[PDB]
Amino acid sequence: PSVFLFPPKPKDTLMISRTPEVTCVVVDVSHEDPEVKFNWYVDGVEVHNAKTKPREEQYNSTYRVVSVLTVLHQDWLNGKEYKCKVSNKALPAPIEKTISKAKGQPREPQVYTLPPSRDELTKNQVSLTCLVKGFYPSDIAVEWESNGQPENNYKTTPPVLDSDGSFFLYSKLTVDKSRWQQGNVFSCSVMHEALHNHYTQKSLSL
Amino acid sequence: GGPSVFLFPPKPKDTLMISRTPEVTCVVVDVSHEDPEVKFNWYVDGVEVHNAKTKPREEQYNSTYRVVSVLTVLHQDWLNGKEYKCKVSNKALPAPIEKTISKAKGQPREPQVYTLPPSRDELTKNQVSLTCLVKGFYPSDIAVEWESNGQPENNYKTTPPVLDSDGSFFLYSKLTVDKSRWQQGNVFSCSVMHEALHNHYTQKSLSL
Ligand SMILES: *[C@@H]1O[C@H](CO[C@H]2O[C@@H](C)[C@@H](O)[C@@H](O)[C@@H]2O)[C@@H](O[C@@H]2O[C@H](CO)[C@@H](O[C@@H]3O[C@H](CO[C@H]4O[C@H](CO)[C@@H](O)[C@H](O)[C@@H]4O[C@@H]4O[C@H](CO)[C@@H](O[C@@H]5O[C@H](CO)[C@H](O)[C@H](O)[C@H]5O)[C@H](O)[C@H]4NC(C)=O)[C@@H](O)[C@H](O[C@H]4O[C@H](CO)[C@@H](O)[C@H](O)[C@@H]4O[C@@H]4O[C@H](CO)[C@@H](O[C@@H]5O[C@H](CO)[C@H](O)[C@H](O)[C@H]5O)[C@H](O)[C@H]4NC(C)=O)[C@@H]3O)[C@H](O)[C@H]2NC(C)=O)[C@H](O)[C@H]1NC(C)=O
Ligand SMILES: *[C@@H]1O[C@H](CO)[C@@H](O[C@@H]2O[C@H](CO)[C@@H](O[C@@H]3O[C@H](CO[C@H]4O[C@H](CO)[C@@H](O)[C@H](O)[C@@H]4O[C@@H]4O[C@H](CO)[C@@H](O[C@@H]5O[C@H](CO)[C@H](O)[C@H](O)[C@H]5O)[C@H](O)[C@H]4NC(C)=O)[C@@H](O)[C@H](O[C@H]4O[C@H](CO)[C@@H](O)[C@H](O)[C@@H]4O[C@@H]4O[C@H](CO)[C@@H](O)[C@H](O)[C@H]4NC(C)=O)[C@@H]3O)[C@H](O)[C@H]2NC(C)=O)[C@H](O)[C@H]1NC(C)=O
Repeated sequence: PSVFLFPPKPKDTLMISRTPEVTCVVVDVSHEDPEVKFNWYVDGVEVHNAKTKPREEQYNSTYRVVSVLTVLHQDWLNGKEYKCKVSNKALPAPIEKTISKAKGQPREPQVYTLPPSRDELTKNQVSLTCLVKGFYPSDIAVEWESNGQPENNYKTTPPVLDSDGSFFLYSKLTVDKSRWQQGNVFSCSVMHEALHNHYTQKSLSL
Repeated sequence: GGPSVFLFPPKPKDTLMISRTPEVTCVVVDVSHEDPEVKFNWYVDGVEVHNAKTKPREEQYNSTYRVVSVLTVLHQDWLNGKEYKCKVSNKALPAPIEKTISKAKGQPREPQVYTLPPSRDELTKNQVSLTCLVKGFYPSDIAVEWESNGQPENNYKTTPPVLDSDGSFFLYSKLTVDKSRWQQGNVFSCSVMHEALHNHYTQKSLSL
């Protein structure tokens, strides 16, 4: 029996609208000892409002059981630690896992917008670049828009650890060269805890 | 039941420069204090091959000692896709654990290299970001470097490759230079090394 503990998604902790959760998943649970005991703690004080799902049988004849603790937004951003303790009778002792926001002082991302190389204009598609740098921690959401509407043809790199201990990434939006030269305003949205209202945008045109 | 293999490929740059030495490596971990002995056989497209060297034992903190074997490989062998087979043989092991590895399969494709200067908005900073976009390349093994007046720049960080919707890959490299260095108008270049380039190498320069 092994335990995996998963944090909330970056966006869910940054908007009060949404519901951030920590997810504790136990896999390889026996038929012969199928009962699973979860305890949850916050900064080590036990907490009692987690909602655990009925054990679900897998095709390799093991159970998987999931317990979900709803996390208040400001506890997570205030750095609190979430411990899932898993008990089952096949185990020498309870397994414990702990997750929290990465420790360190938050740092505000700089968002900078970057049109295609001159040399790229010969192509039928063009690459709109959004650099986001100098952020901490690395939890961040990045989206592209034009005229209030999502652009869906973009890819974003993972966060990369910079030499100052902060993080950067690039997001690349690919558009038709027509749309670019029409034209035309493109918007890179960025949400992060160290930004006011946890949101900024930066737009891009010819 | 006891220990386990991990089996890593050559560095991309070593496969593409005929003067570097590309190596296939095999880190064993969690090794025996009972029947501690280890062996290795190594196959290249079925055919066993003896020109490989086992690095003597390394130590460890938490017990159990590593046992690597590092086989050198032909440039051309690797780039043609031959398989590299790390056949282990530990006694306290129900059977001889195996791992195999080769370059990713598929038509190589040439990277397109673009160079993007700092945003206006960053120009009010004591540091500035020179951006090298590399896109459209396949396989994802690639080396990216930066230089000025034929000297290497240290202060860059490069993104891992990301799968694009093409089924090709892209990455960005960020070079950080003092704003004075960019305003006086020096020349900086992003070097890119990849299979599908001519001579395995192109450069793209960036200035104002
Ligand atoms: C039997 O069966 C079962 C199953 O089955 C299945 O499948 C297949 C196989 C078939 O069978 C079918 O039929 C079915 O389906 C099994 O089970 C299994 O197990 C395993 C083990 O073996 C596991 O694995 C794991 O995984 C993970 C991940 O996971 C995830 O993903 C995946 C893949 O992709 C998926 O699938 C899953 O599901 C998951 O998912 C997730 O989930 C969650 C929950 O839900 C989510 O979240 C959530 O969400 C929601 C919404 O929706 C919301 O949002 C909330 O809020 C949240 O919370 C998410 O999202 C998801 N995702 C997705 C979908 O995508 C991984 O991770 C792991 O890994 C790890 O570990 C390992 C060991 O094992 C190692 O080696 C590796 O390496 C890793 O490591 C790591 O690394 C990292 C990086 O960095 C790190 O990080 C870290 O963190 C920490 C904290 O703690 C620290 O601090 C540091 O610093 C940092 O950095 C980490 O940590 C490390 N380490 C560790 C230890 O962790 C693993 O792999 C799986 O998963 C399972 N599955 C399932 C399904 O569950 C069994 O196995 C069988 N049997 C036998 C006999 O075996
Ligand atoms: C007691 O002591 C130890 C404490 O540290 C500890 O020993 C550890 O064992 C762990 C296994 O439980 C092991 O974890 C693995 O990590 C693998 C990554 O390996 C690199 O990264 C580490 C740092 O991140 C390094 O420490 C490793 O040494 C290794 O670094 C690479 O090493 C080679 C050396 O040859 C090097 O290549 C060569 O370099 C030279 C010159 O330097 C030349 O370039 C040569 O030409 C070149 O060949 C690399 O450059 C170097 N990289 C560096 C430094 O960054 C990782 O492979 C494992 O992950 C896979 O398996 C796990 C489960 O086993 C999967 O869950 C996981 O997703 C990965 O597997 C995926 O799926 C398939 C297999 O499952 C497979 O098909 C895929 O490959 C893969 N697919 C994916 C990911 O999509 C694993 O995490 C840990 O590193 C060990 N530590 C050390 C120091 O070796 C021990 O655990 C302790 N005892 C305990 C806990 O009881």
